[PDB]
Amino acid sequence: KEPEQLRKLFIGGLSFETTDESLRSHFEQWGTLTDCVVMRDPNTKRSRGFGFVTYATVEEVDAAMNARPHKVDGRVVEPKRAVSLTVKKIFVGGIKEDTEEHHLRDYFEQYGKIEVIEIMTDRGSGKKRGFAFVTFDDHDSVDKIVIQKYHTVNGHNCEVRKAL
Ligand SMILES: CN(C)C(=O)CNc1ccccc1
Repeated sequence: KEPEQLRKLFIGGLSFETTDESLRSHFEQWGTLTDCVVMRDPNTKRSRGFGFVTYATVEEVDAAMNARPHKVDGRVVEPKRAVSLTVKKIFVGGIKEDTEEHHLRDYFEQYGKIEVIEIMTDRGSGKKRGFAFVTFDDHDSVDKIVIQKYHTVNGHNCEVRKAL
């Protein structure tokens, strides 16, 4: 089984009327839920407006994220993968001088919709510096990318991190 932390979705912005049961009935549409909790005050039992769900597999997390926007009990909520900042841009290092835009696009477009690819060049000489930035239309692409142990693009093992 994949590590549980990689199977969780933190759901912010809940309606205070959402319950463990209604959150579960909603998110079970995209996979088997091994856990589903609405966070509540320990004294009043009033909802804290957020909670979490745990799927059986990472593929199911992907399916839930691909089904956004989620309207749960009448309110659009904000699911995010667990920490294991929320940004839309990555740094890609170690691509050397022969990696081109299409190598980066063909690979990273499978994580999400790309808005910008910036291959970095030397301000003085114009030579490629061996790193790039990729901006996506949404943060979940970045979140999937940075939890991978490895990234291989154009035969190179790359270092990938969130950018600003
Ligand atoms: C045969 N296997 C293991 C797969 O197809 C998994 N694929 C997968 C896709 C997205 C997220 C996590 C996993």
